[PDB]
Amino acid sequence: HSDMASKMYNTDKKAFLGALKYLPHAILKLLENMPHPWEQAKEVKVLYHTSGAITFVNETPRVIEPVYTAQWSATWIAMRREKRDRTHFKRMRFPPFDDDEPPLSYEQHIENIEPLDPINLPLDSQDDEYVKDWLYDSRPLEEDSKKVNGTSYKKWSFDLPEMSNLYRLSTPLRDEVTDKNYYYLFDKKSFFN
Amino acid sequence: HHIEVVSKQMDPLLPRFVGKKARKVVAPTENDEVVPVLHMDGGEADPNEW
Amino acid sequence: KISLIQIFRAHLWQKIHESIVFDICQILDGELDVLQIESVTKETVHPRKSYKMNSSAADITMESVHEWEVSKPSLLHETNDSFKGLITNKMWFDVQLRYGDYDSHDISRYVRAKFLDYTTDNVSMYPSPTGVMIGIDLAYNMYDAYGNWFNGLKPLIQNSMRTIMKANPALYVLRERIRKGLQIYQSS
Amino acid sequence: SERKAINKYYPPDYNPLEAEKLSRKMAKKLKTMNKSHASIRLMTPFSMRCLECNEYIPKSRKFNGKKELLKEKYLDSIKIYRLTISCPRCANSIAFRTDPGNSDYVMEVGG
Amino acid sequence: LLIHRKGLTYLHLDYNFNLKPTKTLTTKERKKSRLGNSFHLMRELLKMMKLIVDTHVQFRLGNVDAFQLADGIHYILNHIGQLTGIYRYKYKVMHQIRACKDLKHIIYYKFNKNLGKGPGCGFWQPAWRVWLNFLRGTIPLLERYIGNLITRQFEGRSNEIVKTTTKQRLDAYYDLELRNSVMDDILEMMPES
Amino acid sequence: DEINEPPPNICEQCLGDEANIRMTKIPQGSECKICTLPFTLYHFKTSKRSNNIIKTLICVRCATQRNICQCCMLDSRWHIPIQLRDHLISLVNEENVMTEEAKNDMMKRFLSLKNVKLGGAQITSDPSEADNIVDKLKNILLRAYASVDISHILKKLPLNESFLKNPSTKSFFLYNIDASIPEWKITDTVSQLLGIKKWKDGNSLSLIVNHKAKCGGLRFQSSELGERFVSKISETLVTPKGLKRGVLLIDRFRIFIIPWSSGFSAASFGTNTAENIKLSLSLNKLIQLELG
Amino acid sequence: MTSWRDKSAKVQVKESELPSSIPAQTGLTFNIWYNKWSQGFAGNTRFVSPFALQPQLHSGKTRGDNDGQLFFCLFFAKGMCCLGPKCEYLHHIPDEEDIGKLALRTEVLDCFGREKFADYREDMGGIGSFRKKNKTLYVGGIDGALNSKHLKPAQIESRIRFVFSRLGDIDRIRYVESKNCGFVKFKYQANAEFAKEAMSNQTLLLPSDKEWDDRREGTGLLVKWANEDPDPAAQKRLQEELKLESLNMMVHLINNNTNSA
Amino acid sequence: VAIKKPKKKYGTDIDYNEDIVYEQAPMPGIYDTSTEDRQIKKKFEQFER
RNA sequence: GUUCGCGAAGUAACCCUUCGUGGACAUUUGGUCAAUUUGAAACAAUACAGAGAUGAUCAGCAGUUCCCCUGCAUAAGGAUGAACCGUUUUACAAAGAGAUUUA
Ligand SMILES: O=P(O)(O)O[C@H]1[C@H](OP(=O)(O)O)[C@@H](OP(=O)(O)O)[C@H](OP(=O)(O)O)[C@@H](OP(=O)(O)O)[C@H]1OP(=O)(O)O
Ligand SMILES: [Mg+2]
Ligand SMILES: [Mg+2]
Ligand SMILES: [Zn+2]
Ligand SMILES: [Zn+2]
Ligand SMILES: [Zn+2]
Ligand SMILES: [Zn+2]
Repeated sequence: HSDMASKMYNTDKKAFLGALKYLPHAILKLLENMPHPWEQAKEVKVLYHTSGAITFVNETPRVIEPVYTAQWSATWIAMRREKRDRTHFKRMRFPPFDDDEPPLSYEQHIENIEPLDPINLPLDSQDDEYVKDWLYDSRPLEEDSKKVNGTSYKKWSFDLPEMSNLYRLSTPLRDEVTDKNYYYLFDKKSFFN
Repeated sequence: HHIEVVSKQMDPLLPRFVGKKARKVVAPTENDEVVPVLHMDGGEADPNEW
Repeated sequence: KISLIQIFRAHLWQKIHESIVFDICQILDGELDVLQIESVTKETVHPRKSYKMNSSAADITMESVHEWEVSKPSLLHETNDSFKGLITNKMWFDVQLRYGDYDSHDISRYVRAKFLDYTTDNVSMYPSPTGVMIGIDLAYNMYDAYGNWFNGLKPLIQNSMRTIMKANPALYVLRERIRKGLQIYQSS
Repeated sequence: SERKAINKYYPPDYNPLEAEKLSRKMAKKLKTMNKSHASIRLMTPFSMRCLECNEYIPKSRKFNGKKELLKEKYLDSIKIYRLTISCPRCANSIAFRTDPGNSDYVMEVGG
Repeated sequence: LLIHRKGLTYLHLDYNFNLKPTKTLTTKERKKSRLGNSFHLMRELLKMMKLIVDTHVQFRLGNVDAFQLADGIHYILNHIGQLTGIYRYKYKVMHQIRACKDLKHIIYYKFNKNLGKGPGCGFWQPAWRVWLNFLRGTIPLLERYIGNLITRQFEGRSNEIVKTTTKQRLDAYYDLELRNSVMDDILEMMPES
Repeated sequence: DEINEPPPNICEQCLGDEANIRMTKIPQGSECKICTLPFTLYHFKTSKRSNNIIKTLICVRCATQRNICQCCMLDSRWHIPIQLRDHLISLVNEENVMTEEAKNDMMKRFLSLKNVKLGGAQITSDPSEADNIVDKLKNILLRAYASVDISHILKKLPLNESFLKNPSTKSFFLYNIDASIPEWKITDTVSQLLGIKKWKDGNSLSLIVNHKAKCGGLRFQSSELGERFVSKISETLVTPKGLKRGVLLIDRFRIFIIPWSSGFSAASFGTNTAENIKLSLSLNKLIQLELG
Repeated sequence: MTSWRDKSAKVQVKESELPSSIPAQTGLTFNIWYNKWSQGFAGNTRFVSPFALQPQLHSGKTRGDNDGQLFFCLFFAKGMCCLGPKCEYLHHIPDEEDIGKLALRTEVLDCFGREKFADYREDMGGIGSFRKKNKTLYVGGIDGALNSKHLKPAQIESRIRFVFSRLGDIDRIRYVESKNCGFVKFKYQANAEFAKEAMSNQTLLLPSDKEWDDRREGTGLLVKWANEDPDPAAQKRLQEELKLESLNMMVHLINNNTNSA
Repeated sequence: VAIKKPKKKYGTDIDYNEDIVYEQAPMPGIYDTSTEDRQIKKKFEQFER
């Protein structure tokens, strides 16, 4: 469906045009499933029209909230160590392509190359032995039958050493306040008043 | 002839109701019977006051 | 916008940029023997290059007989240079034109930022390393050069640019179309 | 699309200076270039009387009419124009002259 | 395909989703080619979507480090007010733009503790959530808007447009009802003929 | 009424021979061929393994006003086209019945929304009013250019030679061809006579007939077929000078033949329409001279 | 049989040899919805068909013969079918056996399967009307077909008699020199619909002529549907054959009432 | 050479010469206008001749 | 092809291989749609016309339409969006005079 000049494409042109109302839903499902900084690549499950009109990403990105806080906290640490020791950080140019050149195809250009290393904190082995095997997976502990229900990925359950280890990584992003008297005239009931 | 009537599974992207346009139609009047306009007869005297 | 279209009409931005590139070459061959060039060559310039702020290339390329010893890349009004760093045979120029604002109009910062970005970029094609980059702010008629010099050009190029910024016929068209848009005359 | 548009899309292979040559050569062959009588919307400042259908152009009535640069040149150098106007009842063109020394107009054929 | 079905072949839609005219337009063309909010607000969403997808393409092609990719996405989501122009066509997005600006002040002055002023902060997770919640609320909007646009293409506009009264036409509609009431009361006082 | 709509009017021969037919209803399918206004498209297939979808082309209102089916648009009784139906009733009532149709789009739509019957649709859809007219059809079955210089052309037409066995020619000259009697009917009569049927595959015979000049010629490939064409024709007419001519015998007509003994080609008959009429006028005397 | 059923149908044009789907450029920008050229004027837009049907050569068995297809291949008639023996539609000149299959179907749609219309197109071109069983073609545009050879007034008719005789049984062929146009009437409508698409945009040259290398440069001939024949020598033939058609139908129709009783 | 028709401004523009425009036929009457229809048709066909 | 049987041959000794033969497992896709001229996009351009109420120049709202266009729109634009600006004869009678009939 690059060059739709034939008469056979007359029905499929109507399919492209009548899919334009569903296109904001395809943008939300694509941007919510965007790969996080510790991921090289991300296989998503898609639903597509058979005329190639629309391609919805048919997944919802669900995470373990203590694991997800620990993953961003490790990249928060890894990016403050990065900006500390880089001699010069080259921010890229926007937009990354010229508007005359078409979006180059995935298979002739992207798929053949080794991706890169992502942002991963090194995870010292004696302090982080319970998480370092599985912390930076796409879906962490997805096929472990005792930590999660299964590959439908709901209702996790951890042990104490794994849970205190994620607690320890998460210290740049945790709450760090334990008494509720800190929120005295600063809770939402005082905000409503 | 006993004929089963079924519905076609529409494509959700193609416009359903392909024959539906915004067109304008004039309609004929179906006048089979005349309605008798049943007034009364005629207090009809009138000067030039009106 | 319409004042800027009337000021920069008839492709003046491109005609300004060819005028500095031509005026540098007329000063390079005037003192060509002390520099010991075999030839100074202005390159074939893409017409979109003069107003392409994304990337650039070299304009004027210097080929040398003996192998030049260049310094560390320093600013135009730098005092001293240590020429013991790199020993190259070929240098380049780039003439950059920008239009400043109230915020970002330090031409010394702009030329250093572009030189340290374009030489580290893989897409921006320079024929050799160890070149200089001349930047001119067309809004504030300021000039600055940032790059490594081999010898003698830093007093030569700063004496040349003081003549160029006053005597360039394309810059005179720029300064006159500003004064007609501004309706300012100079008494006495 | 918009009254004010910052960017007009050019073809990906284009340049301004090579076009100026090319465009100038095209500018000799068109029918719009060779005929230059300027078409201008105007009002007549000096009531008319038609000479064929004796219609009267009230006081100052709108016309889309035709301005022509006259071969004459008032004094050593002052421009002078000739304006033409069609009649509402009949097909007839009436002509002007703009005298710069005597500020009022003087007219000719048809009115 | 929507541009070209409307006969607007003198408008060029770039690959970075910039819409520019290819020639100096006549007035009947400028009236005809005046696209509405639902076209442009759909076009600016695709500009925002492509601009994020292109940075992952730049990362995968080898041109961009993983720290620059995380900084690149953090730059996009905080500067959509100057990289797209989405605010021109739905100015309620000013809330989402000043939310991502206010999140940037919180993130930077916790990221840049004991660091210098520089680019490489890539904690794009809070500003990512703002736009995903903006996309949550304009799915029902643009499905209604573009759905009316496409059915107006396939079917034409309705002929039964009945204009409501407004401040613009209140004095006009007052007289049409006042003249009918006077014409009624006199036509009933008349004896005949 | 969009929720109360009539069932579709389709023929029995459109539906075919099978008992149960799976038909697909689309509530606003195509627009009508006649009134250009939308309707419920029914479409179906005769058998399950068929390869032709039979669509309903017209709406039910246009099918009722004409009393025709929606698929093949023949009349529901008598299964004939509309143009032949309104011509058969015109032979009974001795006045022209005719359904007239709009060429304007606002009047194609207007003419459909009225509840009348059109043409012969009052006669048909009443079985009493249809059957007596069939009985009235049965009584009908109880009845059951003088200025032209043509002399250059008539030298080339044979007109003076005889239809014997002895000349062995490919071409022949057929004259006395009426303005009726199509070109296919003369090739079929010759090919029936020789048994060289499906002649257009092998190209055994090639025939040119003018229909203005009332004359023609037929050329054979393989001259041995020429003696088969001579010998399979029995009846001949001898002109009272001599010079016997064979008769081809199209039903009720008589077509005379003489061996050309060369290939006549096109344009032998005439090179202008005004010129060809005088050759038929030239011949009409020779036919009367041949017979009487 | 010997010409048609014996062999199988042959690929006329290779699929790489098929023409480009975009038309010849008559505008400034191509339009993607309507596959046409937009800006600029409209220039001309009729060209000589590069392809032509050799009826005794290209005919043969196809996939549609074994499947019981009723409809003829449209691009067989244009000389353009790339599928050959793998094509779902028929690749032969219509015969009495073929039109007998189409007898229930020809009333609403042509021999190629395309649906007919209420009234004719304005220039009498296109598919046809179901309201008139038209069997007569208007062969026009002969000057661009001949590439402006003078030939004559009889030769031109000889070309028309040679070409259209291969496309089916013919009722009559009339050529009018003053109007420079021909009228070909067929025995069946299905041949007339077949020969209309076969001879649209073609050329009546033959190779035996010098211009055969420049056959593509011309305009091409128009085969369109013919109007009624205005002379009363033919008008009386129309009501005579309409009379015989009515008597042949009344015999068929009283047997329906005989069975109904 | 025939007279050219006026060009259609819009899509459903009506050729009033082409057809009886919005044919509101008279209501069916009892008095049997059958000989009268023949005589007008003959008189109208006579007028066109 | 798989699986359960039954039979025959060979290796066997009841198992393996071969081919005969009953079962079971699995069961009717798609098309409203064919690939350039002849079944229907439009715009630009050339030429001509030239722009509501008035004396002249301007703001506009509506209305009736078997015109619509842009717009998401029941908001608003489209020249006050356009078209209007022409054509124009009988429910027809009473009274009171001079020529022409008539028979
Ligand atoms: O110039 P300032 O007013 O002091 O602020 C700047 C400015 O951000 P703000 O103006 O919103 O504060 C820079 O970004 P822009 O505003 O130009 O988009 C930002 O740099 P980045 O956006 O690239 O991160 C920089 O912060 P930093 O130097 O840490 O990058 C920050 O200065 P402060 O950090 O002092 O607020
Ligand atoms: Mg308005
Ligand atoms: Mg208005
Ligand atoms: Zn006048
Ligand atoms: Zn209908
Ligand atoms: Zn039927
Ligand atoms: Zn085929």
